[PDB]
Amino acid sequence: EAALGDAKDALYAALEGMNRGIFGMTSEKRSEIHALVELLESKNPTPEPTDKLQDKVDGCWRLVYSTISILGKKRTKLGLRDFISLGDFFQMIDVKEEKAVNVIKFSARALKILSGQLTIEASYKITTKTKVDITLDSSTITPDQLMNIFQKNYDMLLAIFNPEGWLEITYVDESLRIGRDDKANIFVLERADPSEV
Amino acid sequence: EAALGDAKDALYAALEGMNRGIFGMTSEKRSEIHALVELLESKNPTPEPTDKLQDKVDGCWRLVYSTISILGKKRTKLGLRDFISLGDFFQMIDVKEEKAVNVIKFSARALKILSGQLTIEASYKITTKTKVDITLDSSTITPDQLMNIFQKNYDMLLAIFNPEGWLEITYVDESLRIGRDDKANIFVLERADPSEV
Amino acid sequence: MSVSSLLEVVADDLLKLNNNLKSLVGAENPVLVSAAEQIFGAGGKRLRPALVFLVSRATAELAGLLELTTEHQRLAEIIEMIHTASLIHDDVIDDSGMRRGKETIHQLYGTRVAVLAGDFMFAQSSWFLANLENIEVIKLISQVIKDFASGEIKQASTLFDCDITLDDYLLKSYYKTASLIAASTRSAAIFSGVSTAICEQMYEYGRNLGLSFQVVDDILDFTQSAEQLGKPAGSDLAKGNLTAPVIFALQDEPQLREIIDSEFSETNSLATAIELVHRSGGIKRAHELAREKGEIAIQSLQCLPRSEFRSTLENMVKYNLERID
Amino acid sequence: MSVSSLLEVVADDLLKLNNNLKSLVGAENPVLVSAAEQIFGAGGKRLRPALVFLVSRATAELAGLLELTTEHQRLAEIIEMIHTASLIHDDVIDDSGMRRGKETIHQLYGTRVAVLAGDFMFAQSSWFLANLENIEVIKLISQVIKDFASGEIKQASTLFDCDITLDDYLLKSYYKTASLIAASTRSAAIFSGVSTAICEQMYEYGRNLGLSFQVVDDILDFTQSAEQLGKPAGSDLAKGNLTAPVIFALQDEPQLREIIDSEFSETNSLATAIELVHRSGGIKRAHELAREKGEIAIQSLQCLPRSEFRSTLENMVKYNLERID
Repeated sequence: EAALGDAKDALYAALEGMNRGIFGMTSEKRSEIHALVELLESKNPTPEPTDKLQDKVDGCWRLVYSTISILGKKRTKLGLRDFISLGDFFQMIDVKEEKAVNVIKFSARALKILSGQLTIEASYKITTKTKVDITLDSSTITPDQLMNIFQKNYDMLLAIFNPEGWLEITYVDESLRIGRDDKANIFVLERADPSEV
Repeated sequence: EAALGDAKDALYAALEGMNRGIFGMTSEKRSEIHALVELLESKNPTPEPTDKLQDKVDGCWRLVYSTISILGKKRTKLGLRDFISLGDFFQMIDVKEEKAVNVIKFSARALKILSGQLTIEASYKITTKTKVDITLDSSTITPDQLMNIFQKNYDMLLAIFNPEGWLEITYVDESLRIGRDDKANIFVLERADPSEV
Repeated sequence: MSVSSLLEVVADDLLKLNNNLKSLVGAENPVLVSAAEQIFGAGGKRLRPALVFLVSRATAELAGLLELTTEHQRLAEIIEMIHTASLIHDDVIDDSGMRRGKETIHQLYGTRVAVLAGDFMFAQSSWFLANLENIEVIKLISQVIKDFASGEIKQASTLFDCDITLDDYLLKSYYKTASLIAASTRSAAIFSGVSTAICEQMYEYGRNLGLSFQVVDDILDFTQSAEQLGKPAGSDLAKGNLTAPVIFALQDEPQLREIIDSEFSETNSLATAIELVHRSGGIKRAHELAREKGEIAIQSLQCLPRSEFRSTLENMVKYNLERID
Repeated sequence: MSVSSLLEVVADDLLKLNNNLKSLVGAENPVLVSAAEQIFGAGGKRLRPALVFLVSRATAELAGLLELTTEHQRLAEIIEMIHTASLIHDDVIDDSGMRRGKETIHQLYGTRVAVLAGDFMFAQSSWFLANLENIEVIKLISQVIKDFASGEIKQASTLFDCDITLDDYLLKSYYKTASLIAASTRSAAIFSGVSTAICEQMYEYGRNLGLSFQVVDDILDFTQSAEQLGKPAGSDLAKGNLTAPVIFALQDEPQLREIIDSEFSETNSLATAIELVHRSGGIKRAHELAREKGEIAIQSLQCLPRSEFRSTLENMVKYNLERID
């Protein structure tokens, strides 16, 4: 329905200029964006996500917004006020092996070619028709220079982007997807191509 | 005659982009600009400058081009490489007391509000109908901060802009004027208002 | 009650020192002659060098000397040069502007000149220090320089730390200002040749006076009107630098904790937080802390015999405490 | 005939020194850990520290010691830190780009980090120097630092000076590089505890080797192809910095004088002047000058008894003279 269309592009118009809502967000803009995504999920598209994992969910997705926010002390320790930037977030979903992977690209202001990848592979479950469950499998950081930098707070870094717990899926569109987690966080993410990944 | 008009505006078009030719000038551009000024003098609009000193010459003039070139070791010593800029050059002429004055405005990059003036007043003579003669009167530097800076090479600074000797006047237009000195140099300058001075 | 009325007792030495510094830096170089004239100003800015000269004369009167040795003058010059270089480089770092307007020399003359001049001052101070020929004083001054560098490096890693103690803030402030003044007083006493316990007393005096200055500066940063400076109040608070009133207030309000941890994301959280701090009364407690430091300094001064330089030092303490008005 | 073949005799000490330097700078600070790793590289860059270690072992073998004292290691670290800081600050000054392409720290990490790191290295070197506890060595190193600062300030006032002597160029080059290497060798000999005349000989060795390096660098600046570096040849010549071939050529051609005095106004005056210098044969005379310096250094080395470190030093001289090929 085209009302889904103008709802989603209203989302697009709202979310821009905020860096996927990871570095702070004023109260009212947060209010309106989450009210918008509430409107979107209410006008539910094709329900029952587990039947369409292989159909709608299978593949890759880039994060467009989430309630994850790096602030203050943690941001200062990881050196994100400067000298390191978060390229983006990918969550290639392996329904074939009932697995999934979250890759995070790190970069610097040409400090090197670093372009590093933090990769966290996890195993998920088909527990319920919407609420799946997932647990960590393994983690890695490439190349060696970025690992050399992050060696200390590797643990906190995993704790921040820990991709486990349960995930209720919703609004499994042929383009994007909404999901709430055990941490009651929200993730809205959109299709992409695995090549650009 | 309009031929003088397009001659002078062709000169205007040629001379631009060179800072009045005081900081170096390629050979062929110099060649063509002096060829132009030879054409201008060719078409003398008003001869007998002495009769028109009070008429055409009397007043103020700002320098548009000259054959003076501050370059090299001198430029480095005077710190004109990069600390100080030459605003412009003025040559207010006083036929009434048979005097003249050369003022040079110096500026710094807002280091202070320096806007200093080096002033040399000068006594001149009506010796010949075109070639007048002039000698000094006195010199000064204001304010005291710029004088504090230049104290050492005050003498060399005078030696560069020494406005004495004889001056052959030519092309006493109602707007501009050409002239040569005992030092065989060339000065082309144009009217202005003494208020902006 | 006034800076000039305080400093007039040692004015002639300060005049000589300014002349020497001018002739030393930028000998014959024009752009650096102008920079030199602008940098050291004329007289004034004397807190540290004037302190040096006052302690010198007091301890010399106690030790029965007749006049200041040349080493005392060299020491004053060393202290002045180190402080000036520190300020210049701090201006180039963290790229902020219009310190009390006074377009910092980084703006007036550019980055190249500033870095070059800072290096020149550091090098000259090292040369004079080596010429002093007293290994213990050299050790002290070297310690001071290293601590300043370390504190600069460490302050970056503690931005927005929502839990820090009073001791940590005191030690950071010690690395920022107090070490220089303490070392200066102790070195002056050593060159005057007095007993050791009196040198320890003078060291304590310098420490506590520096701490008082720094705390009072942080307090003034909160209450001053924006026009008396550039950026309105709470500038360093917004930058992530917690001060003493903030620490005192953090023991009372969690809402302040969330506002700080929010990295001041919500609008007008800055003014809200400033009003929170005013309401919590951290300013009164900071006032009391400054008064304790000053009282310790005054009691420490009781080792010197009666004089007029003693009264000058005590009035310096009073003027510091009164700058808050 | 190769850098690594030369340095392999003292490789383990250099490894230890690199480890120590890494652990020292940027302890626990991430951005400075990365900067630290990039700045000191890995091994290599050893000319000055490797020279220190070689002279140390030679004089220790002469003086019958059994192993290097810790003061020798501290001295090597001091020399390395001073040289690195000098290079960093020189990069920020005169705002030029590409270090052998290898972008400089100023481009990679920005002005703030560069200035902060230079200050940190200077401060740490001062602290270690004071810890050495030998007033004469301190005097030497302080002299070196002051001379470097003065030379930086003075080089600005001598740009495009169309008449300068060989002695002036030699003294400017002495302030630029030779003083550091000379002081390093002499200090190493002092810490090894050998006679005084041998220390004077080592001082002369360091002086002449530094002069040879600098002259050979100026020669390479003329003949190298633009791709082996950034800016094509004669960069500093265009900037107003006269080198040894220019000085030798100026005694022959007035047209070169007018071209220089023209501040290279006329087009292609740069290539014309380069061909003029090639034609005048200043490169051969500069080659001879470098050879005289090297010969003096070799003869000075005749004071040490037979060894393998002696051969290493002589082969260092040969490699320097051969870099021109």
